[PDB]
Amino acid sequence: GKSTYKIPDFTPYLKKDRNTDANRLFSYFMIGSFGMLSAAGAKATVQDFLSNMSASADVLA
Amino acid sequence: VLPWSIGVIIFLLLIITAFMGYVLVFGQMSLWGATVICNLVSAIPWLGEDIVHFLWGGFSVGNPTLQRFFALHYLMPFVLAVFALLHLIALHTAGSSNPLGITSNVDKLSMHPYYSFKDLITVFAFLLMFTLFVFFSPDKLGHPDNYIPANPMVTPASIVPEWYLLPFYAILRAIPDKLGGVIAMVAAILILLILPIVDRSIIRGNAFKPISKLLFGFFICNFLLLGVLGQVHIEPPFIVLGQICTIFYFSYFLILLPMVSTIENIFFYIGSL
Amino acid sequence: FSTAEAAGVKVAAQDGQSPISDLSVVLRGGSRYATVPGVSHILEKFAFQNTVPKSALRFVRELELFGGKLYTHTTREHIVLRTQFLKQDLPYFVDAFANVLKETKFQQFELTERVAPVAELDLLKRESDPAFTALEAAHEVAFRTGLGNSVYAQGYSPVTLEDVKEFARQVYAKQNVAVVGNNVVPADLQQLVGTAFADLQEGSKVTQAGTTTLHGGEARVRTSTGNALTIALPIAEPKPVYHALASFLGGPASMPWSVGASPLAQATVGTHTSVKATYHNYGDAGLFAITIKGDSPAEISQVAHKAVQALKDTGAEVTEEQAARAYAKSKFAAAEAFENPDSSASVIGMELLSGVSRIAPENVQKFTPAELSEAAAQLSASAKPVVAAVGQVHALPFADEL
Amino acid sequence: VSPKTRTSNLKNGLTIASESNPLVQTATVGVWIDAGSRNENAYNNGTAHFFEHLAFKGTDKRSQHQLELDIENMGGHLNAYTSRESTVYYAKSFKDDVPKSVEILADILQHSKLAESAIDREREVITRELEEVNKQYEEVVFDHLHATAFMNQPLGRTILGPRENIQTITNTELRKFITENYTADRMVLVGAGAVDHDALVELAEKYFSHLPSSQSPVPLGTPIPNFVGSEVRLRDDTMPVAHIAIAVEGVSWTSEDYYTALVAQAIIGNYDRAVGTSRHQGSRLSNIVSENNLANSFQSFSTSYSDTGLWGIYLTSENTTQIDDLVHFTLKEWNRLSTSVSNLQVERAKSQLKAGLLLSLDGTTYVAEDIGRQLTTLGRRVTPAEVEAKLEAVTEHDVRAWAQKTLYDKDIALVGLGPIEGLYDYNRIRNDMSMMRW
Amino acid sequence: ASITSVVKTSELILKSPLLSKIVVPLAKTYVKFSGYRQLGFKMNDLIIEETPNMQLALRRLPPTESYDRVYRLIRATQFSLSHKLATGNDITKPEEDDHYLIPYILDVEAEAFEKDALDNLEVV
Amino acid sequence: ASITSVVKTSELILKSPLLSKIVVPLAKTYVKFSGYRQLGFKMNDLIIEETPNMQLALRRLPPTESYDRVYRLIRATQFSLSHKLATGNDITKPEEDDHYLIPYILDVEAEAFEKDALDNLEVV
Amino acid sequence: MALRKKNSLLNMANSYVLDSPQPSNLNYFWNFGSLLALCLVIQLATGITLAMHYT
Ligand code: HEM
Ligand code: HEM
Ligand SMILES: CCCCCCCCCCCCO[C@@H]1O[C@H](CO)[C@@H](O[C@H]2O[C@H](CO)[C@@H](O)[C@H](O)[C@H]2O)[C@H](O)[C@H]1O
Ligand SMILES: CCCCCCCCCCCCO[C@@H]1O[C@H](CO)[C@@H](O[C@H]2O[C@H](CO)[C@@H](O)[C@H](O)[C@H]2O)[C@H](O)[C@H]1O
Repeated sequence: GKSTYKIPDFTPYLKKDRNTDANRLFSYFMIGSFGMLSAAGAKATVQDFLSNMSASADVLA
Repeated sequence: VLPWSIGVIIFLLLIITAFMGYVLVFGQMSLWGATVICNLVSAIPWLGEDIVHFLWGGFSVGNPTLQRFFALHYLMPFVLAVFALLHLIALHTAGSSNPLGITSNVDKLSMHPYYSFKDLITVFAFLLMFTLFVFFSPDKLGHPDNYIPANPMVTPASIVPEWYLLPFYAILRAIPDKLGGVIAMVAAILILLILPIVDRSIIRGNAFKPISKLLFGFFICNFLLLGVLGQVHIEPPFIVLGQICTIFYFSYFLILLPMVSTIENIFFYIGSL
Repeated sequence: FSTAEAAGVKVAAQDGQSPISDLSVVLRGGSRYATVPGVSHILEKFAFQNTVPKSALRFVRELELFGGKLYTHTTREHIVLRTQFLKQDLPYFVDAFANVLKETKFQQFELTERVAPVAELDLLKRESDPAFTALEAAHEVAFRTGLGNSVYAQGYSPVTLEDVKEFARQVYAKQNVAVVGNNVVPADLQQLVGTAFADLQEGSKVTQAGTTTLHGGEARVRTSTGNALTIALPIAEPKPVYHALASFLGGPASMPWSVGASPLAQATVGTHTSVKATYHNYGDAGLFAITIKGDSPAEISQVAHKAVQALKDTGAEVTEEQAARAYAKSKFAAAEAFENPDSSASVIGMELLSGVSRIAPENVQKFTPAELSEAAAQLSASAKPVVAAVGQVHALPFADEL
Repeated sequence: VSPKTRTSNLKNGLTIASESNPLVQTATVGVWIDAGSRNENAYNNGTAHFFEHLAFKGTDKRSQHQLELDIENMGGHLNAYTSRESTVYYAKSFKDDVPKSVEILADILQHSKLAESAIDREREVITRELEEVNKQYEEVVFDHLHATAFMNQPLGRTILGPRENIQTITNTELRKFITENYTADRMVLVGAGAVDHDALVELAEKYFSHLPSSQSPVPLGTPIPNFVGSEVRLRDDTMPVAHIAIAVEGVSWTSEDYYTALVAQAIIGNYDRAVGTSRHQGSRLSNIVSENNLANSFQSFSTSYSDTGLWGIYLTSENTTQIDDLVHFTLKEWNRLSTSVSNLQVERAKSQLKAGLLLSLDGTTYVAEDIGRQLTTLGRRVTPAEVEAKLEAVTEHDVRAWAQKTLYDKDIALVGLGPIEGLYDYNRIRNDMSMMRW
Repeated sequence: ASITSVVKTSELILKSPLLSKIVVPLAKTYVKFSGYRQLGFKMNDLIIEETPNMQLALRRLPPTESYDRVYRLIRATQFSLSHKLATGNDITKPEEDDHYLIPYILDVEAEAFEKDALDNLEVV
Repeated sequence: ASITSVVKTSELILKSPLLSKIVVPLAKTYVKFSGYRQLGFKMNDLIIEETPNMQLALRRLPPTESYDRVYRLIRATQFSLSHKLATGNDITKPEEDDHYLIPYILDVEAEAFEKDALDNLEVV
Repeated sequence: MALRKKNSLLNMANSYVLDSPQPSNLNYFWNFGSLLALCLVIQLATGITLAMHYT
């Protein structure tokens, strides 16, 4: 309301175990999973898509 | 350094663009040029043959290759325009250099109207040369064999690239190894990227450097001779001459320019004391 | 401090039981000797620039390896260059001072890019305090030249490389240099100075251009950054009693959250103002000053009246209690000044360079109430009062009002 | 080699510690107390600082005026300061004025009046202090830094306390505070300069013998802080200089990493454009900052408490469009403590610190402050030989291991004051706590 | 290459009697054929300036030397665009071809190189 | 449309008894349904400011009014991104919805429009 | 200065995709711009590929 040294209430959001390795590791697991599926999705996409340039079925026949 | 380095890529894109466009005619030189140039990729170790079949879309140059070259030939000029714009934006930080090699920050002119009107002179000179070829001698720079339809059976007497690729072809022939020759040929273009390092001069450019000017003259004439040797038959004595010219080409970057530029530095300093 | 001589240079050292040594070169090159205004400040800032044996860069990088520190300041009397290091690294520091005095390359780019900008930041930081400005202005009015020269380099009068090089030619000479070593073995310092400063010019004693003349007057420095007022009284015969009188009149509190029991401290009650009486002995003249700063020009004016009254009241009668309080506060001030390395160096520097024997804190004279009141009486009845006002000068007092 | 610190105890458990210097003529005696604002709760926050004001407002014998006079007659001065974990009350005097000064200190600590009239008078003075700290930007920045790093915890509270408490602090709660906290087992009587130890112990037996002992005497410097990665922005476009502090949770006094954190701090070091030598310093950050004019100054710090600490940097800059670069380059120098530091930087910082820790003690007040701090945080004065050995034990592997667990990819507490529009949001600052190339 | 390099190598040659006997006459002819004097330049006007070190050295030139350099560059640019050569007093005579900039760049580089060395010091 | 236009037309309506009787109640409900008060805005905070005239009017606001406007905009932006509404004292009460900016913009526009007129004067 | 700001080419990308200052309250309807860029990229990739096989 007036004093700027009285931090507003963040208790509804604060985690108690915020400084722990487990805490960070969980968020990096989510980031990592997302990076993993993006890598696997990119690989699948690139491989299937670029295969159009390999000899078509009529040519292989 | 940055506009120059992007420039080297522009030059590679222009080569690829022109090579693919030449295939599109599907005359004898189109087919056989595509065959021999695309087979250089077979030299890539382990995967080379697989890559060639992938590029061709089959087991030899044929319809799949021609249709993909059309699509890429249409695309590549747009990529080239983007890189041409990039090298100008990179240049804009320093501005154009000038023939004296000094700063021009002391004395600038607006691009328009001065260089607009000076560009018109060379535009009209260019259009005169264009007119003489296009209207009076339209086939002077071409190969008659490209007016024969592609025939995979008959091999033309001599399979050569278009004239502007001939120096790189001479460099490739000079190395006996297939992979060696491909590397040398690519290195001949990529070595332009080291000029910023091997030029040790404290002065920009050759206007005031008599020895550098002589060396540059020999370098340029050697590059023209390599061009000529690219279209001779593989016969004596052109085989050895091609090897000597190739050594000269590379030694300009690796030995002569570093040495001459070092010595000229010392001559400027001692000579003006 | 055992005073001796090593190769024509006066060396004073006092051994101690600490891992920390302070070595100071004191130069007779303060602002009263300044050839052109501000040159002594510029020369001070040009210490530890590029020398011929060692660049400024190399010096700083090596000083960091010894964990040494460097302190320089300019007074009206001296330039002081002090280094603080571990005892064992003494030879390095002696040699560094030798390089500065013998072989400083005074290069124009150092002056433009390094020395003058730092000198300008130095002054701007000092002037943030309006009381500093007021006391500087008061010396300028009181003495005009010599002691009245500015200590610091100012923008209105630029110092050139030729100015600084000429001044250094005079100052950096055996006749103007004293070495003071705190917690330095005296025999070891003499041996090192004797080898390092042997090839320093002999030169001649730097002198004040002209005799010290006293003047009264007013200075009205209009700023927008705080308010202050100095009431100075130039002294033609500097006497040690004025130290006792300065400490008696006092001004600062001896206790947190208090006003204090000193007459000048009691003059500030009901105001957010501070006061400090100071006495400056310069050998041949002196200045007794009372400086008052505050945020309100009205309050400063109010205190200024009470301050001059306090001085008059003192001239009337001092009690025995008050005279003893003056002796105690003055002995203490003497002791802490001889402890503080900055002031210590200049004290022995004055003894060595002039011949003014130091007064040990234990030998500080006790002044009777008669002697104190007599000293205050002379000041209240001065023919040449100086008043420097800083800030909202239209609202600050004038000399004739006081 | 400095004289030995002598240490004695009384029966109540008051420690007396002294370091004599026969070369000086002044002496600093005082009382270091292992107590401060952190010992208050939320309701009496501000009490410790309030008491400091009243300690000089009169005792059962000497009135306010008599107190003033007695000290004036001594010749020296008295000084006091209250911090989060420590309170100090000392007296600088002449050699032979030491018995007077011990007597006055003993009086103001044990026998202070705390008269309702004086409580009421100071209650306005302290209320005015709330609106004038506002000017001391470094203190504003550090107080917000503690408030956010230790959000809703005792270390997070200010020393002055809230306006609300200032209006409601009674003589009862003042008396309660000093009775609970100012006990003999928490106090050290320190003398430095021209003091005799045996004389000081006698003066302690005369004046501090009727001090209460605490019921459960823990050792000196005995304490759980849960650091919050967070930011406070106090944007003020009218200020010309930005003040920024960035910190991570650091080390306590008795951490095994205490010296490692000091060495790491020395690798970054300090910088000030106003000092002539600063453009030539070896620190990489110093070189970046000075070459590019990114800052007026920066100061690395490693603040310790009994059970936690803050390690970080305080920056000031007028370069308001390149604050981003200043913060970027600072945090990339911290990254290098994890990824790149070798024996080159570590041995250079050790050299600089071996001297620095000794150089700091250059007067009797500094010596007394060193004896008092060390006795109330560690329980003993650590000899320079032990300190030289602990510094020598720091290797480059220790620094890298410490930075990888303390700095690398960790949350920061960040405070910006002034024209800080160019300071990016929390994520972009915190993303510089790691390097994607590593 | 750095000016420092060029100056040091030149000094090695100028020391050696044999070397100087063969190199100095060559260097003088080189300078004559170079032809920069025919545009009214001094040798140091040609040194590449788009470098931090060179920008710093140029900022340290005395104002007079700096104003004269600006005029020589403008004058040479005007000869270049006109395809003319200097005549008369505009031609730089050998005695006017002074190394006005070399001492400044050598000082800038001395510091730059010492900084690099000292950034790699190892406490022994 | 110009603020001047809006203000003049509004004054014509407020004059006419009949018109005000039917328009004022509509305008009050409009403002209630508009819902800008529920983000703690005052009406004038919504006026487009990216014009020379409005930039000039904003520069003429008294410092306190200007600081308070900045806070209302920041606070409203935080409600918008959070998908929350103001509660309690953050809601603008009808008595707080003052036309703090209208007098400034009307003065700026008065001059701008007089300048346009006078640029087209014809000496008779 | 950071390379992304100092280098003119990097700085152009930087100005549009990285340091570009955005309002803090754009809602999901501000996402169609990047979806349109995605459609344009898919159409270029698939279209150029179809051109390699189309007559
Ligand atoms: C499509 C091809 C290209 C176009 C349209 C193009 C266009 C231009 C233009 C308009 C300029 C500025 C004016 C001028 O100096 O002529 C320029 C400068 C430059 N270009 Fe190119 N260019 C192209 C290819 C290249 C290539 C292949 C290189 C290098 C291998 C290159 C390197 C440069 C350099 C270094 C400059 C700066 C020269 C200077 O002013 O000193 N460009 N280019
Ligand atoms: C904005 C980008 C584009 C849009 C909206 C677009 C739209 C379309 C549409 C509607 C068709 C008819 C598709 C069908 O029903 O079969 C089509 C066909 C085609 N487009 Fe595009 N196109 C785009 C870009 C391109 C590009 C860049 C190419 C490059 C050549 C291209 C090549 C083709 C080809 C070859 C076909 C015919 C084969 C087919 O029908 O699939 N398109 N396009
Ligand atoms: C920089 C990127 C590196 C180079 C990229 C590689 C380009 C092309 C390589 C692989 C493309 C062909 O590789 C081939 O892919 C197709 C899927 O696409 C796979 O085929 C598999 O799935 C397809 C449909 O998804 C089925 O019809 C098939 O019966 C099954 O075997 C083959 O198992 C794999 O051998
Ligand atoms: C969207 C894909 C990413 C590629 C980037 C898009 C290409 C378009 C870029 C070229 C257009 C010129 O873009 C222009 O660049 C400069 C600097 O780069 C920007 O300039 C902006 O950023 C720089 C620093 O980041 C500041 O000096 C400047 O004050 C600010 O206005 C302009 O606001 C932008 O309009």
